[PDB]
Amino acid sequence: VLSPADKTNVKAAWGKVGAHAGEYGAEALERMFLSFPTTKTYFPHFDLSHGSAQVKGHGKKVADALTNAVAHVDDMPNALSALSDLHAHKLRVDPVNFKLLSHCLLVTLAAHLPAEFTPAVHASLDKFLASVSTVLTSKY
Amino acid sequence: VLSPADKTNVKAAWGKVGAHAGEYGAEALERMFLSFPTTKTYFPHFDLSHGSAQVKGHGKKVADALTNAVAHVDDMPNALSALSDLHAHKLRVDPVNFKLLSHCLLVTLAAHLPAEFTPAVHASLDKFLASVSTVLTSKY
Amino acid sequence: VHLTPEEKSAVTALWGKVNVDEVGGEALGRLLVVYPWTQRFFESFGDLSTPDAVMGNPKVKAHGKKVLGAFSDGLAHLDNLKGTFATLSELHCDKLHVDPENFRLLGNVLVCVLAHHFGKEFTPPVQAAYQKVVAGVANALAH
Amino acid sequence: VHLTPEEKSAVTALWGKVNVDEVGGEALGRLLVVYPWTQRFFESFGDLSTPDAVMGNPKVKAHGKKVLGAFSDGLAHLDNLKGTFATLSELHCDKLHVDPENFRLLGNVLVCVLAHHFGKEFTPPVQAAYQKVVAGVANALAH
Ligand code: HEM
Ligand code: HEM
Ligand code: HEM
Ligand code: HEM
Repeated sequence: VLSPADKTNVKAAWGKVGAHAGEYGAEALERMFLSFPTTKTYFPHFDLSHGSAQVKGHGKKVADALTNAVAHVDDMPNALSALSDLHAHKLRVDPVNFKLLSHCLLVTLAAHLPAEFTPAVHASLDKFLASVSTVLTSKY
Repeated sequence: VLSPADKTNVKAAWGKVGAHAGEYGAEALERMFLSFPTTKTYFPHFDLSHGSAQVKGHGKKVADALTNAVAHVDDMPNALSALSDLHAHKLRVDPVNFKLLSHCLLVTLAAHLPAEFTPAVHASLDKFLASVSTVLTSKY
Repeated sequence: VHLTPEEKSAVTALWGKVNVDEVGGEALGRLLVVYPWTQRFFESFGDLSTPDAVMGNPKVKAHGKKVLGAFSDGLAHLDNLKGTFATLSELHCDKLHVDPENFRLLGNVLVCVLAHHFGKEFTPPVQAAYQKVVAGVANALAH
Repeated sequence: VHLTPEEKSAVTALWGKVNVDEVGGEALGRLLVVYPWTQRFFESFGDLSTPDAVMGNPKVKAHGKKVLGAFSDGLAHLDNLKGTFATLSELHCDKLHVDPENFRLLGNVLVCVLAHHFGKEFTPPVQAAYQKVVAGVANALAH
């Protein structure tokens, strides 16, 4: 699915993102909620205002899931099984929303990593997120 | 990805389709070309008229690929690797077109298997074809 | 969207033969079975724990009639699908927050249901005509 | 599509700062790299065998300008995107047979390029406004 170069590229971007991972995940969430308001109905009990502690806390969770995915990139189905169960079965998250958040995660990296977000790395990150999304919708 | 019930359901539909497999594949192709004319540009050198020998011959190839996929349902990436290479790398088939042909394959089964195309079997066939499609676009 | 006269003929003739009490329910039901995330929008409908449960569910069947009602209204106004579905659009988009892709899926499920019901009669030309129709409805709903 | 005054303000201010000689090419280029099936539509453009090749390709850059030209024209006519993209629609749909989903992808790539170029300035509100715009263009093209 992912090439060795992809895996290399994704690892590199992760590395540069560093300890901002949580903050960037929260920003991606905000971007999604603002750009694609239909997504907000999955978070009725969240306060989704700017600077929300709940969005921040959640952004960190996302980021950590994604980090666990790159850390186990050759076995994402296994690594992400509980999250796949959660999203498809329990939350019944519409598969289209994964492309929306993936896009906002790309936008968020782009706006923060001038040097790292090259065309090649862009392509690798997109494939990485599509693979994560496939796993998280795989209980469909 | 596919449940045991899915695998059971897909096997059953295949069984009932029987030796019509080739003819049904050709019909699905025709349905796609008529319903979604953008798909025809992948077959510039085909004659795509009704009753075309080329569409018939090609429908059999499709059907045989799908049969090989159900026959090796627990290892479709391996079974379909050459076809994945062909579609993504060589033919550069737009991923959206796989959903179009999948839909027409469902329509074709529906129009031919009154008894077998139950809601449950419908759901299983859809998942089966989405999995085949994932593999065939996996060199993206 | 504009259907050719032959396209219009293909759609109209078949639609006359549609059991408007049932096909709607079969389509909605199948949508909920085939694309189970769509069940999130119908938690008030009761038992959706099995395919048989969904299909036999009186509320699914009842609601399917309304859908099909809207589709029939759509066929009657092919040249003004925008205005026709104006209110249903506000409902699904602004109150229900259904993603528009799901309109396309329901349209395609409907097509599968028509094929199931009419078999050979649901010819590739007839299908092509109906795909134009369900695409038009979906886009109208999505405005 | 209608942008609020603040939405319009967010789009307009940023777009004034866009290098119209370059951003188009970066967006088209990235599209061809990120979604390589799109390369099928540009076999006449020469070397597209590597990312560097695509990005440095003079024809990609040249053609990107026209795209961005059309996008700029789109921003100028938000209330008549339909009529504005009428001809480009016939071209891509009826002559080129590009699937409309690819318009959405190019729009989203453009957004990634704007984010890359403007960093922090490409705020979540600014992004939300641009998504409205690229959605409008895509749908206009798809008519
Ligand atoms: C694309 C990558 C995604 C990743 C990596 C991801 C990851 C996560 C994680 C780690 C959690 C916390 C689970 C827990 O605490 O047990 C979570 C919860 C959740 N996710 Fe996502 N998710 C993704 C996509 C989405 C999308 C697209 C949606 C819908 C728009 C969504 C909706 C939710 C909801 C509603 C919760 C539960 C929130 C709560 O009740 O606290 N997720 N996800
Ligand atoms: C969804 C399931 C699909 C299956 C199982 C499938 C299977 C096949 C098979 C078995 C072949 C023959 C390969 C060979 O002879 O070496 C083939 C060729 C081809 N396929 Fe498909 N395919 C699928 C989807 C698509 C789609 C969606 C498109 C584009 C609309 C497409 C376009 C083509 C083209 C252009 C060829 C080469 C035809 C030729 O030059 O003779 N395929 N496919
Ligand atoms: C694509 C074509 C569709 C049509 C023609 C359609 C039509 C309708 C109609 C006629 C109603 C009843 C309106 C009323 O009570 O006044 C309705 C309600 C509703 N629809 Fe659909 N719909 C479509 C797609 C969808 C999809 C895909 C979903 C969800 C996955 C959905 C979710 C709902 C919900 C939750 C209601 C609530 C009923 C109410 O509050 O009265 N719709 N729709
Ligand atoms: C989504 C927004 C898009 C815009 C605004 C746009 C705009 C344009 C413009 C302005 C031209 C030149 C027209 C002319 O020469 O008179 C063009 C040509 C072309 N476009 Fe795009 N386009 C879009 C999407 C796409 C996509 C996604 C593809 C393929 C994946 C594509 C494929 C082509 C091709 C093959 C040409 C040939 C140029 C020619 O024959 O002159 N377009 N487009």
